[PDB]
Amino acid sequence: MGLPWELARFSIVKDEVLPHFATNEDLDLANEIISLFKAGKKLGEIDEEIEYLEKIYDHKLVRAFVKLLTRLCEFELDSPIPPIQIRRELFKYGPVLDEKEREDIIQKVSKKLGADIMRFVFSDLDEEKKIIKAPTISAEDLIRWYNLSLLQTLLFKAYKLTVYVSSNWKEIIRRAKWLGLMYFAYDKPLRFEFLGPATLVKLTEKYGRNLAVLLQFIISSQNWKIEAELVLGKKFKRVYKLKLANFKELKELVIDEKRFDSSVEEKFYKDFTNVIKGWKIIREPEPLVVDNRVFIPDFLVEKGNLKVYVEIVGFWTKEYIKEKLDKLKKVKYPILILLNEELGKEKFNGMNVITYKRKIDISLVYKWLRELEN
Amino acid sequence: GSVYLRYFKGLILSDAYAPGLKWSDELKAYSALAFKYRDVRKYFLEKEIEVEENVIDSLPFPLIKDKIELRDYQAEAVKAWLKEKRGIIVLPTGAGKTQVALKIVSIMKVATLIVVPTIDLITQWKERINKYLDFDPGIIGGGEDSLKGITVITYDSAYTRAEELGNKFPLLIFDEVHHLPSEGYSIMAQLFASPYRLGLTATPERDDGKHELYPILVGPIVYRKSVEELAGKYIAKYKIKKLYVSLTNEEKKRYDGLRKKLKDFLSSRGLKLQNLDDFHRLVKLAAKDKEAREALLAWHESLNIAVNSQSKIEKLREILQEYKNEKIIVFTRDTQMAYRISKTFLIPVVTYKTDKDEREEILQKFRDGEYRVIVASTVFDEGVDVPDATLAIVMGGYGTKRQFLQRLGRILRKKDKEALLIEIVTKGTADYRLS
Ligand SMILES: [Cl-]
Ligand SMILES: [Cl-]
Ligand SMILES: [Cl-]
Ligand SMILES: [Cl-]
Ligand SMILES: [Cl-]
Ligand SMILES: [Cl-]
Ligand SMILES: [Cl-]
Ligand SMILES: [Cl-]
Ligand SMILES: [Cl-]
Ligand SMILES: [Mg+2]
Repeated sequence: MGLPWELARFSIVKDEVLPHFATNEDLDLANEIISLFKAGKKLGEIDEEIEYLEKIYDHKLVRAFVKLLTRLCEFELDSPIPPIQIRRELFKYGPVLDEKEREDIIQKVSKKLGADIMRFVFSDLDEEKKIIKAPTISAEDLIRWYNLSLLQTLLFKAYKLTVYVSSNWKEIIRRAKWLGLMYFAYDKPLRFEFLGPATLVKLTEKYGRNLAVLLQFIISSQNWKIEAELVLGKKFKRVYKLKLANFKELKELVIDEKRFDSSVEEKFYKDFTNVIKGWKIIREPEPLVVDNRVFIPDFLVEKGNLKVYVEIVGFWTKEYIKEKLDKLKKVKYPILILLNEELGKEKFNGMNVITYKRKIDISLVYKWLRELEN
Repeated sequence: GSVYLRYFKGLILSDAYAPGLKWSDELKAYSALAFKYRDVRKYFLEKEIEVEENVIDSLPFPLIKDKIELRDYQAEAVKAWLKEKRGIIVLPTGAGKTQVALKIVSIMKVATLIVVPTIDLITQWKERINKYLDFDPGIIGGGEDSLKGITVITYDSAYTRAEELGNKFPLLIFDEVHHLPSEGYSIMAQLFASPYRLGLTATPERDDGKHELYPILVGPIVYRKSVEELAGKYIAKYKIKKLYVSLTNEEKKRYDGLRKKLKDFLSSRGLKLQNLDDFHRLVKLAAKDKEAREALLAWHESLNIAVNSQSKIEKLREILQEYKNEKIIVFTRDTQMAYRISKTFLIPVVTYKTDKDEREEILQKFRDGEYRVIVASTVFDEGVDVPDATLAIVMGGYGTKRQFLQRLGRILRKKDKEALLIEIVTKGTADYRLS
């Protein structure tokens, strides 16, 4: 998620949003909190041990460090039996004031429910979860990982995220495509204008979690620049610029391996090359540039003198596909769009668009090609 | 002379000049808003001018049974108000303002209009009047329109209907009277002729400072008690008792060791830690001096030992053994202590982070009596919505926060014939209340 918005830390000057990143000045604080996470300690013990740190230091930062450090811990497996039934049937024995009668109540309740009750009686409650493996993080890295999480937390409110290209642009779109992002490429300066989670009204949650995976690659580059437009307020909305370039104090620690999978573009390639022989299928064709808008198709297919381009689109909105196709009227070719019905709110229908559910139904692409080959 | 004094559409009119009256060309009289009635009548009487007045066309006072028995701070408030019969009574929430008011109503025996700010306070006042006065009152507000010798009405409809009702009720009771200086309502107050006014509030002061208008619109404050005052030894209705315990031998070792570390540091830098400005200095230095941080850590850690000493659990066992038959709630500040106490005695625990489903289950299984005892934390949870307990046992705390005192006043005001608050404190440890 990044961080809860209650812990977001930023200031607005004029029309710009400046994030309050952690710096070396926060190393002391980071070390003293890192020392508090030791194996065999309860999270609620740590909540009480930091209390004085919330008097000395910025408590939005103190809380973020703890919520990040807990995210790197291993806790015990959940209890066999839901712990609230452990306490209803243990606390029904009133207050026990004799030590011997207590042990017997315990064993009586442990035989009825078949578990070690004391080990699990409060296991469903954050305050009582005991740490088994402590995180390995360094003070520098936590600061680094805080800052990347704060950046992500703020980009979740972005209407638009303009990414400017140094080196690996062809490597960026790949990930953006494998993540299904919504974007427009341009060329005045070569840049990608990703639409941000404020575009979506529906599945922002799932969109943002992938946009953030794209940051990881961007900021690994030698030269990068992003300008986000952020939207704040419910009924009077104003837009703010977040401008950020070549900031080296970022680091991801979310592995998030196996989230951006090219299941759909690859299967389609197999199915089309096998079932269609009349067309030649070129993959990752050179992008086209029409009056300084870049169009990066997924496939070019040709039969003799007919040439048509295929783009697959992961997320979408009514206003996005309308904009994409409007801009595609000026590309001077036939172009076939393949939309995912699950990643939309409106179940779209167009003269050049084929929806797909979990894979592309090659039946329909074959059908589509001849119904205008004539 | 023979001055005529007559009510008219929210004004008082007069043959003759009285201070605060001003001549009306439109009306051909000396006039002012009807609320000046009491004062100009008294101006004329005290100068032996015969006052022929048709001002108050009062509803008949209804038939009542007085079922009210007052605590004694409640009656001094009645005695205060009665001297001038124009004033505000400031009592905290739950100190029973309503019953002081209804007692006044029964003493005065004049038609009474009670002005409240919300629809829930209509139905509430309606209920209290049935119980404590045995009269189903008139209600104007929410869409109901009945008018009787005693009537409950919204501020909005009192303002709307002021010229019609301004002369019908001699007694005028403004609940939540801090609303009265607001823009619409202040002219409502001035349109009534009602010579007798009682305002009730726990929050007399306003951020716009318009409580300066009270003497004009309702009367000044004539009686005020804080919850702190009303939680005195001799005034409250529950006993407050401190039972003292000693630290463990190991606790005393650690506690004293921490105190020495802290004291030596402070002395090594010419710092002190006597008041809360001293604290701010130490916190300030702790941002950038490691040794100051560890000192402030010693302070916290030693305080934690004293507050959460295992000897308090041992004492708690003795208390729960002495009161096998009473309904006990144990309070802590820390959540971790609440879990120690729940594990040690197998009693339900409630913290601020308990799911609202279970939290509702626990307190109800408590009020029904399946749970004779529970423990609860108070950091980040108001002692609010809690049922009646005969016995409160407070383990730790940086004193008692005002709401806490207020909250516990409500849980034990219900409690019984006389209930008891026990606080467990440790003996040798230093006083940590910093001024
Ligand atoms: Cl329970
Ligand atoms: Cl917007
Ligand atoms: Cl494109
Ligand atoms: Cl007249
Ligand atoms: Cl008078
Ligand atoms: Cl209204
Ligand atoms: Cl009391
Ligand atoms: Cl709980
Ligand atoms: Cl001691
Ligand atoms: Mg009241």
